[PDB]
Amino acid sequence: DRVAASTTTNAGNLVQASVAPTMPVKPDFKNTDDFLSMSYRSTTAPTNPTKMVHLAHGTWTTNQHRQALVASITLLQAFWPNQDFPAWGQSRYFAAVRCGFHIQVQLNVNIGSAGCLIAAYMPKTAHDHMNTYTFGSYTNLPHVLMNAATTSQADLYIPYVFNHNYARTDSDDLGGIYIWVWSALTVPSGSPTTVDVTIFGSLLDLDFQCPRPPGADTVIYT
Amino acid sequence: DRVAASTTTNAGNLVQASVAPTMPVKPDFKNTDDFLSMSYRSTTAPTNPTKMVHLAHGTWTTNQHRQALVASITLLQAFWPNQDFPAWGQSRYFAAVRCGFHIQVQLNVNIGSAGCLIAAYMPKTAHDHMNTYTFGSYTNLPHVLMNAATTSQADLYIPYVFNHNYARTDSDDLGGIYIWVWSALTVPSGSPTTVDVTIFGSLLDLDFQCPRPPGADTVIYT
Amino acid sequence: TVRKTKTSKFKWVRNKIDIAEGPGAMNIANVLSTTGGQTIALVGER
Amino acid sequence: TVRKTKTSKFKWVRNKIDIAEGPGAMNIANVLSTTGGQTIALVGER
Amino acid sequence: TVRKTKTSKFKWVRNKIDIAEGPGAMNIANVLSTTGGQTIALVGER
Amino acid sequence: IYAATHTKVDHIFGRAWAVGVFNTETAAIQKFDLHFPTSTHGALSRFFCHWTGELNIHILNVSTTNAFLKVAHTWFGTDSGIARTATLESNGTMIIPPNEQMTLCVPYYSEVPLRCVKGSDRNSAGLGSLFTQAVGRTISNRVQIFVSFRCPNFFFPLPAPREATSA
Amino acid sequence: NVEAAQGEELATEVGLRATENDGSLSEQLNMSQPMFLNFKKHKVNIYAATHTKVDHIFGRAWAVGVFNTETAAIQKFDLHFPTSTHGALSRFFCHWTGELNIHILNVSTTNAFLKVAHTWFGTDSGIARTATLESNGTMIIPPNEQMTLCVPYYSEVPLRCVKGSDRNSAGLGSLFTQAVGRTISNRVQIFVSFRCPNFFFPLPAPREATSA
Amino acid sequence: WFGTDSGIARTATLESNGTMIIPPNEQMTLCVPYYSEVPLRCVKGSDRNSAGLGSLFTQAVGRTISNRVQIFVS
Amino acid sequence: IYAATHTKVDHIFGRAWAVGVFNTETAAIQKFDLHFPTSTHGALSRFFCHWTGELNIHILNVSTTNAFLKVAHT
Amino acid sequence: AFYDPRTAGAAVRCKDLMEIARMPSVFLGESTEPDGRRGYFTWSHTISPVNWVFDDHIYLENMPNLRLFSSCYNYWRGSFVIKLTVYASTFNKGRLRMAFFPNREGAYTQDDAQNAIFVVCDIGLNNTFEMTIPYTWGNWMRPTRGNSLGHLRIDVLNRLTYNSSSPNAVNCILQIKMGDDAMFMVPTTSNLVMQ
Amino acid sequence: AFYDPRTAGAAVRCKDLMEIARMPSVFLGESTEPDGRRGYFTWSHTISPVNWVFDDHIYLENMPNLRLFSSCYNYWRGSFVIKLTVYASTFNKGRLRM
Amino acid sequence: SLGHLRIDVLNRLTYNSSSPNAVNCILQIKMGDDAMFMVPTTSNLVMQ
Repeated sequence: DRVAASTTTNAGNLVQASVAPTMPVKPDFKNTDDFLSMSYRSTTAPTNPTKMVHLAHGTWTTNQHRQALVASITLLQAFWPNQDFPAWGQSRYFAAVRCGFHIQVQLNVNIGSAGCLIAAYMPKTAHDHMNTYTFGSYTNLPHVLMNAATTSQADLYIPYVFNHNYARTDSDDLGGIYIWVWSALTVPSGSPTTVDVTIFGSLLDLDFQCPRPPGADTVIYT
Repeated sequence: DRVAASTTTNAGNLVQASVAPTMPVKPDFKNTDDFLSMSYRSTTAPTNPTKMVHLAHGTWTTNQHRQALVASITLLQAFWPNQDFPAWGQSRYFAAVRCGFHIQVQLNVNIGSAGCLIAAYMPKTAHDHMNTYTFGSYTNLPHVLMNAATTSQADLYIPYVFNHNYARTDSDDLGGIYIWVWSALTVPSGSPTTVDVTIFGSLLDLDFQCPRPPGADTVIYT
Repeated sequence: TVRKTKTSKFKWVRNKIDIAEGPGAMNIANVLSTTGGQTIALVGER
Repeated sequence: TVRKTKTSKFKWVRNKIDIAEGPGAMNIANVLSTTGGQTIALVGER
Repeated sequence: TVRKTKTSKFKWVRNKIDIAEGPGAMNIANVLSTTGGQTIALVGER
Repeated sequence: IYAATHTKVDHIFGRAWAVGVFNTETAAIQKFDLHFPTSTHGALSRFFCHWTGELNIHILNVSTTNAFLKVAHTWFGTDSGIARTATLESNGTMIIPPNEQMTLCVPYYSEVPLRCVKGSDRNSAGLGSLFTQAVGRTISNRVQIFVSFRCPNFFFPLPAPREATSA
Repeated sequence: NVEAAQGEELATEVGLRATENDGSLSEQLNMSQPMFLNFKKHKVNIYAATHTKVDHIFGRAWAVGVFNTETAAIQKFDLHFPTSTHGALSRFFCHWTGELNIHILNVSTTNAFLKVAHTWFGTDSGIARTATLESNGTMIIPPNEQMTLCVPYYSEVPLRCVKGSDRNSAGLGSLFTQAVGRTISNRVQIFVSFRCPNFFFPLPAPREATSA
Repeated sequence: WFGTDSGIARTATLESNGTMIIPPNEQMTLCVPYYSEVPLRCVKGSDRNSAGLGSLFTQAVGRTISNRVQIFVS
Repeated sequence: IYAATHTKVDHIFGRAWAVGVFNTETAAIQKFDLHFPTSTHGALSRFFCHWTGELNIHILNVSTTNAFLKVAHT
Repeated sequence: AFYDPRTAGAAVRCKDLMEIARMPSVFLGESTEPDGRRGYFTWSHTISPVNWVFDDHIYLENMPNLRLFSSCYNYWRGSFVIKLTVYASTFNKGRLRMAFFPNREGAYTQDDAQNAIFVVCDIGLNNTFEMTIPYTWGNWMRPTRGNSLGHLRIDVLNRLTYNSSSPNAVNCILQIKMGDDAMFMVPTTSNLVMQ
Repeated sequence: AFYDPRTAGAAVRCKDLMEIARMPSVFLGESTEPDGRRGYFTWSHTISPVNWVFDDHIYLENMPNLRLFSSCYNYWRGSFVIKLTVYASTFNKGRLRM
Repeated sequence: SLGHLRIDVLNRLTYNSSSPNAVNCILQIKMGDDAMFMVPTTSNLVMQ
């Protein structure tokens, strides 16, 4: 009949006049199941939000000139805009993100077409103003050029880059990848005009902090 | 320009005609932030659903006789009936539960009252029928008696016990804790009549498996 | 059982199995079969 | 099979074969046969 | 008995138990089963 | 007082117990369902929900007119989602001679690793469902069937069950 | 880090494969199946024995044919490979060679002995060899009783083919019986089980025949 | 060894008490172990409780009549 | 092709052969004479005059009404 | 007798018949017509990104090879490997992904892919895309012919881009290869004939 | 088959089922009413020293747990341990004997 | 019968103003250490 404390993750329990616990006869608390009824690895559940997901496809046609914008992605708000995405449910609690980013631009061009899209990365405080930047210089950014011919995929890794130490989930704070027309495509006839572009993203180095009520926004850095 | 494969958790990506990846100049991909803007441990997020939560309080008065039921908890459906609970968001994806259980029955009796409630544990296939069981024998179950006087808290640990190997989240499959009146309470005057009972639960040995669409149910064992 | 020793106990054993040729037909002539036999003596003493 | 080891496995074995003399006739008098017998005890304990 | 030795004599033994597969069906063709058999000779001499 | 112990789980359920009696005059396949024991020493097993172990079946054939009868057992019921009862020859049939009986035991095959004693639900609850049919153009072939466990494993207890006067 | 994985060499392992180069069909058996970051491939044996192994599966017998015999005349009874049962699992293979058990089950209202004899060649070897079945391997079966007698492989065709119905080389045999002891309504039932079968070469999975 | 009445009627079904089934036109040697609340039976007395050397139960099955038995004690 | 040889004298005559069938309704002693085999694989023995060896006899009893029957050879 | 394997195509006798299950079989491929749910389907450019080319349940009883193999055994374990195959010119290029919810019916919204296994992959010099799905149950084994094994959805990430020298639309084929570890259990008869 | 205990609450199989008999059971506790011979009874101050609060036979067939356990076996040996339990405030004091 | 157990008052319950007037009590029969059971037998009861 003494003081018993109990602590799990955030919550904690300080009890007075405790009673010794009970357990069923011959208990076995080993978590894993052997033999296995599931082939998956038991670390799946926490790992799951890291899964790579289709993101914001766009359609790039003839008519669009240079400097035009094919598609747009707001980076940090991109992985859970809806309830459908895997990282949503667990991001609907914790209010901050230290996470790094992995985005793989998928593209398919029918052989015999020529032109280029550029996949760049613009952080938020940069993204605030397009009007300042010369177009010819966008290659200063972390980026990858994509040739129509002989490029299936463009793999670019983005480390966390932002002013404040931690960034708010529900906002745009990480900025986002914007895909621009480096040169117009050239189509011989007959060919399908629209060349579909799908930005197939991912996420790595998962982090969350600073609990909040499920639906409510909270200010942190400002 | 070769074959590049990419695999994260469940998803995987098989690319042809790949291009070597890019990264910003002098990248540092170390996840943690030193110095720290947050005192929390970075393992918080996956651990979070294990947090102990208030569960289904009940009110035990004079009038209720013996064998009466103070409060009822359906074990596995108990930790995420609503969106508010911490384990909900991450259980709204994965469809199976191997998890073990930790439940601490909280109770407060004004000194000078006498009586007992019993905290038992009934698995589902047992719970199907109350009518079969003699009351005087419920102590065969894994349980803890609770004396009115000199018991603050009752700590009982429940290992996973169920027919099928894995159990469905959204259902009652683990059965549940039911709290019964072992003897009527005896109140001198004046005293508050109602003695409030709150079952303050928790969860341990977290597990999830078998992905499903977010809102849809899926059969597994039956 | 996660822990089970590997022995003949996989197969739970059985009673031993045999086959009968003659279905209990008596033989008079042969002396060998005739000599051995059930005694109505107590503890078959001589 | 061009390659087969020469063993008792030519003949595929069999169940062993026996002959019954008395076709299950009970014997009262003899003490020896009387002593041994089926027990209705559990695990035939004494 | 205050004094009893602990042996197989707890269980009072038994007659050994077997199982019959074929219930005494004759087999013609097979030479092996055919060779062995009851002799009507005296002491089965050759 | 005795060398052996009647209290030990292994020994006590060695003694078999009688579940069901029926005459069979028809060659049609007979559906016969096995509940856990009631109203006998087998009811001592009523303390446990989860049970797993192989179980003996002693069937006893009585035929006025000479008849062979067949025995086959299926843990899954008549319906596996298809009708698998079309012919019982392939499912483990063991043929029983007339006026005779055999000890054949059934191994544990189940998609549910632990049977629960209490429930009557045909899917996972029962300890099985038994199939038979007569052969040899006969009638009034009467059987009686006995169920005995072998090295049972009982898991988790329950309170002592109420006697049901009203059923 | 922990979550991500990359190429470009091992994209073979992540499941990208060219079907145009299969190597041998048996070379695909060696192929390691693809796996993502989380899957645990572990072979878990719930039973000691394997029901998948060829040896075990055909141990369970299966019922082919039922007929009453009221006449002492020699009965021609032909054995096809199994249909509509677990024996039909053998329908994948053409060429088959191995000895096979025959479980016959005698039912006699009036006491009757019945005889069993098997001939791989049919009724006609070019002469009628069915004149008397005593010499061809007869094994006599008592009334109301059954026996396990197995037939050795005697054939002028080293490999039986399962599919074909052609009486010469296709079937797995042709079975002879006759009653004795002046009786009628002696009814038999006969079961066929293989022993240590050898199946050679596969075939595609056969169509279910609704029209027969 | 205890009679019909142990204080309750235990004769409801004899299957569980050590039943051993006997085929038709046949006989068996089955022996009974000693189970008694009285360590020593007395031969003389006829009193059903502790005196006798036992009480024997049987029933026929298979819808028959004129099934005749004879029983020997050694 | 086979381990055993069907050609060997020992093996070939192992397979028995059927000589004679008769019903017996009368307790009177039945004279039944055994010739060497004709019209069967036993007729393979017809190449030799002089023969000596012990021989099996498989008799098969069929009785509608229960009857014991005796066998003796001279 | 001494059996003679050499007359046969394979010198060594087949020890385990599981190796037949490992052989791929076209899903529901009994149809001559190219479309659209039958497992032999037509990838067309008439459809925008994110729309189903192929959506259906897969019962274990639909696939031809395992169909009889299912009637023989009641239960089975072990992972799938199910492989999609596109046939196109070296010119033709496009990317499509395969979403699979084990144990599901009437699935998705067509919007929700994630929280389900999927392989995004591209047409090229290589074609067959294999992906493995471990078995998922609370039970230590599952019924063979029985409840749905779950949807696989095939949708467009990027529409087929056809050239003047290149075909307009390509025909594709699904094949279910049985896994490495897959056991079958407790043999049982069925009502079907010839299988 | 290899049986799977870990799915069950207890990892180790129950060797002797005697351990169930060791579990306490309320005597004749089938009653909701507090009084007076039913094994669930009321200790009251309305009664002077040396008067029965509880008096009844105990058959082995009255106690719920052993009631079926009694129907299964005819005979038994071994000692009892029978335990009385009073529930009162830390204030309340009194002495009663059995 | 296994015999009576009698429960009587040595000293009456002394109740306070903050304390209950009368208390409810419970008897429990726990089976002993060494207790064997013997010679299994059927009974007429149902469900037990």
